[PDB]
Amino acid sequence: LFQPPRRPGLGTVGKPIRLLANHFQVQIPKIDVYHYDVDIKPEKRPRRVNREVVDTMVRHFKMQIFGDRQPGYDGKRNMYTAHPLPIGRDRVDMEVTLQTFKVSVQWVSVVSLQLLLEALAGHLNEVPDDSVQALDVITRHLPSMRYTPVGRSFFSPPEGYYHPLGGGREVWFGFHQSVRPAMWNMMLNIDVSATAFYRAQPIIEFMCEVLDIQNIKPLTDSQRVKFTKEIRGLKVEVRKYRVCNVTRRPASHQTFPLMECTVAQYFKQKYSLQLKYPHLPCLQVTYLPLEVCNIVAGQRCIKKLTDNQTSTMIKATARSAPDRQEEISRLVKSPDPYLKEFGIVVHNEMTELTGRVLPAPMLQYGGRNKTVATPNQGVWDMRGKQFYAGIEIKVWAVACFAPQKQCREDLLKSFTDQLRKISKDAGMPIQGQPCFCKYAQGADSVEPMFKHLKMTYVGLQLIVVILPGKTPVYAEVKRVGDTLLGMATQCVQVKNVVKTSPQTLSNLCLKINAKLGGINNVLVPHQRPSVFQQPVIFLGADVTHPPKKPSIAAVVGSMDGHPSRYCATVRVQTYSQEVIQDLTNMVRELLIQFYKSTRFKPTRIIYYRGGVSEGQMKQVAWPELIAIRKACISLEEDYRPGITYIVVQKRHHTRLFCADKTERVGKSGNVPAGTTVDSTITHPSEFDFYLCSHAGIQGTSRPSHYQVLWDDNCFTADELQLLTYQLCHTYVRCTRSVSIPAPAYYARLVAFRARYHLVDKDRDPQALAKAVQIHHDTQHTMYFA
RNA sequence: AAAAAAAAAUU
Repeated sequence: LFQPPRRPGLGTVGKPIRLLANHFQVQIPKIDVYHYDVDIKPEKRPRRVNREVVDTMVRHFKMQIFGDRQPGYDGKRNMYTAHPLPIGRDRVDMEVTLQTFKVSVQWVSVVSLQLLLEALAGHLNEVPDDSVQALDVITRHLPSMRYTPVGRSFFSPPEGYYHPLGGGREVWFGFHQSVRPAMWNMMLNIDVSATAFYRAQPIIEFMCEVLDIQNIKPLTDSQRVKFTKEIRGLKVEVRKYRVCNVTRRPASHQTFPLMECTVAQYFKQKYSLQLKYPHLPCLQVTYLPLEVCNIVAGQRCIKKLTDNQTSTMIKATARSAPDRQEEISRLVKSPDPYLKEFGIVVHNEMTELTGRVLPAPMLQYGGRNKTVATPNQGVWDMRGKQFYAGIEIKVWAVACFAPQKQCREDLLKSFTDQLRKISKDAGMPIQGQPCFCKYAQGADSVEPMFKHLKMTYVGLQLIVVILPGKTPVYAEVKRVGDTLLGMATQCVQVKNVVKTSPQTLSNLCLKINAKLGGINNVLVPHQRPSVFQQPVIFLGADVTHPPKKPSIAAVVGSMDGHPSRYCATVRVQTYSQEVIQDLTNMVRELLIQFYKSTRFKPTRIIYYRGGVSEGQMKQVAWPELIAIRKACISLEEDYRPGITYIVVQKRHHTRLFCADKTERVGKSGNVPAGTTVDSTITHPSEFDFYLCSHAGIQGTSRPSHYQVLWDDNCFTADELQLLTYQLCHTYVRCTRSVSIPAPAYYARLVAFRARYHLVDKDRDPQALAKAVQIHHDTQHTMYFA
């Protein structure tokens, strides 16, 4: 365990901007809360059941134990009261019926809310976790009884609204709620929310949606296989059951040992029911005919959404910032005996605060002249500018996997002609026509074609691949190119070939130049923070998880002092589940490539860590710090550069709004790029800040939250905020400030790519590891661009 | 995959 650094001070750089945040002040008195352990048997019942078990225990045992107490309870083992229960330190056993439960209640501790207030007043080092937890349980007791909790959110069925997603799924709306420490006062973070549920409906209706069926003959081959995969694991009601599988033969014929009896007869002997769909199968739970079953209401959709379900939901849930602002405000302003029990009061107005809009860097371009760009509202363009270091492309090939019918030769020639012209304008001149331009079909053609190209065209620098929409070909192109043969590839969808655009072509060149080792632009050097006065390396790290399938760890590192070029490392691995297991070897590799490229080891390591929750970040940071130092020692004994460890988070629900309407930007009306907050809603003592580095395009922007868990380098607040913002302008794929620093974003791209490498075109842990190994001809290139 | 942003316990 360790102490993260204190906030070194408040930032003062940038234009002041009046803001509102969806943090609502919580008034807490200087009182105890009394904490009791709750032991319910039978053991693991669903959390919602424990809540009603305890809720009914409280009411039935009123005169004997609870009296006028309104206890907070988390649905697990934690109960909180404003005054001690009449039971001393003794474990008291009770019994309650709904099934009969046995519940034990026992004093475990006094929790001090005054101690929490002392920490918020700066009088204390650490914010006490027991107090924050008590407050969370108390303030979320009522909505937990009234709504359907999902994580820290609460949802309600779509009463009187029709919001379909397809595949038997629907949108439920609700809100996120969390308690957060701030200076002086606790805050309640409230944000509107929405998520996907299975609609409560007849199984037969569900079956028709999933299985392509317009209207009402037994099922078929691959109908039933997909109908299963969508219904397996769901609760149905007729009492409730769980679906193991569906049956292969119809209810008319599906037997079970009773005699030997089949399903249809069984339900007219008892239920006196003539099946209207005896030709339909049964759900295995063990057999229930479809027409007797309904999906049970309130089941979260856990499976991944299709791409269009995802779209539908965003369009149903993405509102402009001022619209989101008004919805939050109205939600909060629209009785709570658990709050009253502890004299807790929640203010119904958003917190007002002042942030700063940081100045954006200037970017240096090159080629024909030392041209420059600086963003306006988070965006700039490459018009009339050439790359700082542009690659000359002399040998390149085109492979079109779209049908010639769909992408005629004159369409293809026009595409390559235009791409040549744009590339020359950008200072990455594609010299002459492709050495190879052919049509092909199917992923199976990729490997022999690329082998042939590598064999035949010495100096081949690039293969441009035209794809026919979503296809297995993409994953195979990257497998062969990145891992098998080490050949740079740039894919492009046929729709962007047959219907071209200069912006699209220009953006392609951004990626191609980076892939081939060019430098698109650099931060203007003398305007970087002072950290660049000595060799410094920037690392970005992330871990992606599957929804069996492996987790993937990615760490990227700058390879020059600009910083523009980055090298990647990636691993397959199986709170300690979040730690990057091979971090020492990965960081070692990146340090060595930096050393090789610049001829210096860095005196400082700046490490941006994505993919970790607030609750686990300290537990993750400590072993990762040890691992980074071990990597340093492996390059040279006693080599101890200063490390700054910064967690980047954007899955939180803090939202910032312009207090002054005239300062809203664009149709979405968001805060401007550069908007930074390091007071009022941030941590009372630790070193954290919000920075909305990007321009909001649609809906409400999510400002990234940065938490400094370690800092040998003693950054000032301004230096680190400015550094972080400038790194958001070095991302090669667009001339825009992006929402997280380039190295953190690359780490995600590297992890996503590894997923494609793991696809099996039609496994052992060492096999998984070799699958994501990049070929050496590309291992130190920006293949992930 | 031009790109960013944007939603998440009888049969």
